[PDB]
Amino acid sequence: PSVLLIGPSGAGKTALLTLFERGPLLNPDGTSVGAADLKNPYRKPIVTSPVAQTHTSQVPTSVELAVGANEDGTPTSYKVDLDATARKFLLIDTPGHPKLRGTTLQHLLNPSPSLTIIPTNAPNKSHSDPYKSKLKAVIFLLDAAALADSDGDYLSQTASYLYDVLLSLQKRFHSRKNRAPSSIPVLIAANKQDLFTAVPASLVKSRLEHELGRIRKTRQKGGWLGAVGSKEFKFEEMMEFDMEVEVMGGNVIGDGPGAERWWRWIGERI
Amino acid sequence: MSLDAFEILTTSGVVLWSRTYAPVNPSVVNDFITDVFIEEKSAVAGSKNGGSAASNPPYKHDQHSLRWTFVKELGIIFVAVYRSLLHLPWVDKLVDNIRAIFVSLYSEQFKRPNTTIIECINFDKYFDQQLQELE
Ligand SMILES: Nc1nc2c(ncn2[C@@H]2O[C@H](COP(=O)(O)OP(=O)(O)OP(=O)(O)O)[C@@H](O)[C@H]2O)c(=O)[nH]1
Ligand SMILES: [Mg+2]
Repeated sequence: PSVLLIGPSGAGKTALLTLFERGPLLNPDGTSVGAADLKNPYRKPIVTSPVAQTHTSQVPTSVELAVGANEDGTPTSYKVDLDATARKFLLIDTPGHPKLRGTTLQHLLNPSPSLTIIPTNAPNKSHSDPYKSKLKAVIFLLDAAALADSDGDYLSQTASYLYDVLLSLQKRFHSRKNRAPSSIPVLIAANKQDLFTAVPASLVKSRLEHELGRIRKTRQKGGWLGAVGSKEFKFEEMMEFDMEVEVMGGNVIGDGPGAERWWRWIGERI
Repeated sequence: MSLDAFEILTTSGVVLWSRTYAPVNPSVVNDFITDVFIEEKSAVAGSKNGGSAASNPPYKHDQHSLRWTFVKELGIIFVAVYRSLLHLPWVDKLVDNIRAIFVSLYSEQFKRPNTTIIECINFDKYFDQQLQELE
């Protein structure tokens, strides 16, 4: 029951994580759902903000999360409290720093064998019951506000990382042997969407294909991500490898589309 | 007062507790953990010690890096923020012991594995008491 959060630093990777956990913890008006202190058995921790300040993640953090899907509800919102009547899953945030990206990808590349268990309190290479760490979905989070910048380093280095990310899963598909293939649907999420410069999802989809595809050409001259023979690279080519690739927007902070669209994507995939 | 911002952030990035007196660029601390903990060119775990570095360009320019504490078991880091080589040694006295209070009060909570949520809300009261004793 694991969904991997992936992306470069500043993407709001660690902060999106924070948003989903504190959702049920505060009512609309950002009230602490639990400031009636001194309820031993059940009282949820008080939270001061729906998302907290963060600095760059230096480690994967795996976090407890429950998706509600009251029937006809789709996945219900992440801000509804539950007490069970839910699919349960692990959202694992990951580091974005190029040095720390590598370990995560090793997980992506080996299919079933590794599975996806991180030895917490560190990286590799306290409540116990039959729990599992299955990998059914991966999320790639980018900054669609920073993507706008003419410096264009961001799209290039960002798309490059995505290239490997998508490439590894592609290698994972060719690792169905370890006879039990699983389809890994990928969400490309364009974050930082309350900002006015935030590049629209359709464009992020379009730019990425262009950047990714060129990288293959760039790398090919130097595997072929996507189609064996592509006039141009589309996300749709990735389907061949059982990879549902989706570009969806949202914002962790401020006014905008919200994170529910992402959240609705996640629940539909566990 | 008037020595900027104090932050208490986990190894994985979440900020358990923050006190900000001056607006501080996020990247300042962000640059800090990048070199101290991720690239690691000139740091050794300790209390009240060296607190110096310059990051190079894997991830940006960086200043030179406050004074700080690390709790490996809990994975929380304590940053008190200088003003570019302005100072008064109290933060040293402040920052290490101030982990000792924070650890004392909330050390139990890191044991829970599922969540990044440590509720330390009453802390600010203690913090003020401490700040005064160094004046
Ligand atoms: N305005 C705005 N800020 C955001 C949004 N999403 C994330 N942020 C901010 O971006 C800042 C940096 O993002 P982080 O989540 O802390 O860093 P990260 O995404 O974990 O990436 P790493 O550095 O690899 O750990 C945080 O201070 C967030 O508050 C957003 O949608 N809108
Ligand atoms: Mg982070």
